[PDB]
Amino acid sequence: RFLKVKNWETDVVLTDTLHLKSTLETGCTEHICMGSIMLPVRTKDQLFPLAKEFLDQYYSSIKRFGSKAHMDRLEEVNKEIESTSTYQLKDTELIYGAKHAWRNASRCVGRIQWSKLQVFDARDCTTAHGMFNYICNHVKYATNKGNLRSAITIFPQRTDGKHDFRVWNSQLIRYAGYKQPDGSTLGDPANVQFTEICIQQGWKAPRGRFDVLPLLLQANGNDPELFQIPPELVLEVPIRHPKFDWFKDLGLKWYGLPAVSNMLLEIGGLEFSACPFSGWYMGTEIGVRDYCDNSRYNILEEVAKKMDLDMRKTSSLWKDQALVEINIAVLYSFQSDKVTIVDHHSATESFIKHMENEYRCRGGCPADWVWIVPPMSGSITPVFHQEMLNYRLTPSFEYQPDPWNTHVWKG
Amino acid sequence: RFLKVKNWETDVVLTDTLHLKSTLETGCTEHICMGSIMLPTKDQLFPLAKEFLDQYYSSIKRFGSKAHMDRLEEVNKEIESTSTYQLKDTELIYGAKHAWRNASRCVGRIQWSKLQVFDARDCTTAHGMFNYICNHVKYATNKGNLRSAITIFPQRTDGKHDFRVWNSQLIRYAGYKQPDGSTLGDPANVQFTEICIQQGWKAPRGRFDVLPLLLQANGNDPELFQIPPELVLEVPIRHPKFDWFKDLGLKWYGLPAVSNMLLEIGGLEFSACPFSGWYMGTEIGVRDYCDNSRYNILEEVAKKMDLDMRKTSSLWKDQALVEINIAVLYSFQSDKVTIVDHHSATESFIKHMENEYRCRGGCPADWVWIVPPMSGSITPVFHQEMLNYRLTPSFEYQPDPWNTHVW
Ligand code: HEM
Ligand code: HEM
Ligand SMILES: CN(C)Cc1cccc(NCc2ccc3ccc(N)nc3c2)c1
Ligand SMILES: CN(C)Cc1cccc(NCc2ccc3ccc(N)nc3c2)c1
Ligand SMILES: C[C@H](O)[C@H](O)[C@H]1CNc2nc(N)[nH]c(=O)c2N1
Ligand SMILES: C[C@H](O)[C@H](O)[C@H]1CNc2nc(N)[nH]c(=O)c2N1
Ligand SMILES: [Zn+2]
Repeated sequence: RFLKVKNWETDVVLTDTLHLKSTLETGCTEHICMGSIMLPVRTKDQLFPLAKEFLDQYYSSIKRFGSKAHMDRLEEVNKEIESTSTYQLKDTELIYGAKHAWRNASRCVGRIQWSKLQVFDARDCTTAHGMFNYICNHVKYATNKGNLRSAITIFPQRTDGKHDFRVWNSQLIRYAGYKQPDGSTLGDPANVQFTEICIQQGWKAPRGRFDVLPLLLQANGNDPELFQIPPELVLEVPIRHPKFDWFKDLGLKWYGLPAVSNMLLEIGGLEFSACPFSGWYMGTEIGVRDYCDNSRYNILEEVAKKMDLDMRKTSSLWKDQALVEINIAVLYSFQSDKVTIVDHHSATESFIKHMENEYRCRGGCPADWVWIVPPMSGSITPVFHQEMLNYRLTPSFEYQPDPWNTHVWKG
Repeated sequence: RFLKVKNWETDVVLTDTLHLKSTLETGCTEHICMGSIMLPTKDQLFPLAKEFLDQYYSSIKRFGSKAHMDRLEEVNKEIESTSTYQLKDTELIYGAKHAWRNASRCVGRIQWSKLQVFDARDCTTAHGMFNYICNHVKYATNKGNLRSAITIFPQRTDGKHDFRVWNSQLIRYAGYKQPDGSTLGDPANVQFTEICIQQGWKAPRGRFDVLPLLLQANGNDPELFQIPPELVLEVPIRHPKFDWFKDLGLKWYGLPAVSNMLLEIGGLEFSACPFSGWYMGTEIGVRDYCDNSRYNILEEVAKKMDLDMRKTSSLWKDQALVEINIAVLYSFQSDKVTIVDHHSATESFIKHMENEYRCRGGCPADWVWIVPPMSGSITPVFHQEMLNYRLTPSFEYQPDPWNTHVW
């Protein structure tokens, strides 16, 4: 079978055969589309076909499908599964798996870079302190004095589901949020629940607007432990605007390294519940979402005031106007400090090229339009006009519930 | 089977049961989502009629009534006999309003019940169609105080006697390909601006030439008619800050009047049912003015603002895009022509959603279309989960007549 996508701006038509390799479910049906829904202990039974599917893909990619090496590896895995109930990935397979999970992330606009991921194998790790050490090295390596490098650190896979490694932070580096008795919020409103947990766990909060949160690290199903990332490892950028001199006086800054740490990496049926990864920011992530979401720092107002815009009628588009200047400031500050960042025009343009390349070399590129289109200026980017097919391929990054909701406390 | 949708800005969760009524297909499957794809006999007829009359008679609290049963009987009789049937005026109006109510891509549906329905089912000729269309335009325009309306021409019979409005909208600007290589006027209508000429139109080969109407009655050859200029409300576009803005020479029409869709009620097909409401500002300023395959003036505007157009990261396109949209809204508001900004419309839509979930058990919605083409995430709809499904009565897309016309 074939499915075709059309770019309504260029009339370029592409043919998807890759979606046929998709097994997992979308959430949609013939009668309903769940395309804008944010989110729509495994037995030996269902594990070998998953391992086999993976090993087939792996051996095809290295042009050794049906080889004796391919076949021996299948046999090896089979025996280990029926003997030990799970199996270990070779280093090669781990690296391949991690890159492909990223290549397969249909909501990621940054995928042109997928083949350049530095994989850090942390499967020999056994304690939270050990986790802290690995994560520190990840941060130093990824940061690279502002010349950011994509990386992922992979902690031991799940076994019985009772010995999970988890990073409790949603991102390695994030600012604290504090609910005040008067109802207002100090710092990042997105991080209030997590900040509270940390504080309870014994964290001494400075209680400022930009306190970098401690790491809360869980090894082998044990109670999580608190660690402070050395501040010299946390690259930060003071936000200023190139024409507006008052902008620096808003007192804003942001961290340089986006490092998502709460996702689950699935490879050949194995589950890596702790797999923090990092790339670099698209400016809108900070400038639109982090600063201007009503449920975040929400500084549109104060910015708009200082711009002396007509804030009386929404049809003045003061909100839109302040949004742009804020995003200008984010990009300006980062470039000025030589910290890797990409604007949404550059990123989307790159993604279209990646996407076309993927259709040709791979037979498709799964892509989630709802997430791929930038949160501002949508139609003036080329992805807006691009039809996309969304489907699930493995290896993959999956959501998992927050650990504080599932964890059995030891004390 | 009972679905919930969460708003992530407010944590408001709504429960959808309305989707269980859904009858048509979405394009998606369990293995693939097609959410961003733009377009993915006697026997057939009676259940379709029945389903409609059921929901109609329920809507007036007369489900399970003599009238209901009798109407069902009567329609059933008429089908067995005539191989089709005719809607009562009441059912026609209800059907039209509900097609709009069910338009999952329409952000403006809070106004769905206030639609003025014009029954043009007695029409027999293009001249007649022209008359009905002029009346629609004048009524809807209302000297700038726009009123929503739909005009419904005779239903399909056997696909041979089709009533069609060949324009995509009643009022659109011409587009001609130059030898220069570029395009004068509107690039989207170049093919149509051609067909008008090819069927006899005299283009003023200007830029903002209001296109003539191309009207097709009873399956016959389509005819050209010029809408009286005094019926075409236009708005000159100026900026409330940049006085150089006027010299760009931009204007736009006040009346968005979509004329190429198919209206389906109770199994019956209305191939000609032009309808109109009023613009959201971004339709003109973001899409019409700044789309690359359209008027594409971003560059020119940025120049006049002397923005650093050297690197993308200066966000010059973004800055210009805003100013343009500020001007659009400004011009329309100044000239007292109805228009809505994307903030007001999306906020209205969230409230309409809440109303629909309350009084109806849900509201089919296409996030890809509902989220405005600029400043998406600072509008409430961006953070709103939506469920997309097809309900009937509905507006459907249909093939362009020229690819089909048995001349
Ligand atoms: C290197 C530069 C990168 C850029 C510019 C980038 C950009 C983005 C953006 C803007 C999003 C949307 C998230 C949001 O707006 O909330 C996203 C999602 C995502 N990215 Fe990338 N990314 C990069 C690297 C990576 C890497 C290295 C990985 C993994 C190894 C990755 C995996 C993912 C995944 C799994 C999602 C989906 C997350 C979700 O479903 O919530 N990305 N990316
Ligand atoms: C009264 C004020 C109205 C507003 C502000 C409004 C707004 C919109 C917008 C912005 C779109 C997206 C289209 C695009 O971006 O190109 C849309 C789609 C749509 N609207 Fe509304 N609209 C209004 C009235 C109406 C009326 C009166 C009808 C029918 C009686 C209608 C039926 C539809 C349909 C069927 C679509 C989807 C068409 C498609 O799938 O391409 N709208 N509307
Ligand atoms: C919710 N968790 C998946 C963690 C989390 C917290 C806050 C924001 C996001 N965004 C998803 C996401 C995932 C990977 C990314 C990689 C690079 C980048 N610049 N942004 C990225 C964004 C993700
Ligand atoms: C090509 N067909 C889908 C019809 C067509 C032609 C031109 C534009 C559009 N946009 C869809 C559409 C439909 C109804 C609308 C009603 C009011 C409004 N402001 N925009 C509206 C926009 C639709
Ligand atoms: C490819 C994509 O489906 C296409 O550009 C859609 C996206 N969203 C849209 N949204 C609206 N309101 N109008 C449109 O024409 C489109 N076009
Ligand atoms: C309801 C909706 O699915 C939700 O707000 C999504 C929309 N698209 C998004 N797109 C990106 N890149 N990031 C997001 O957080 C979201 N949120
Ligand atoms: Zn879908």
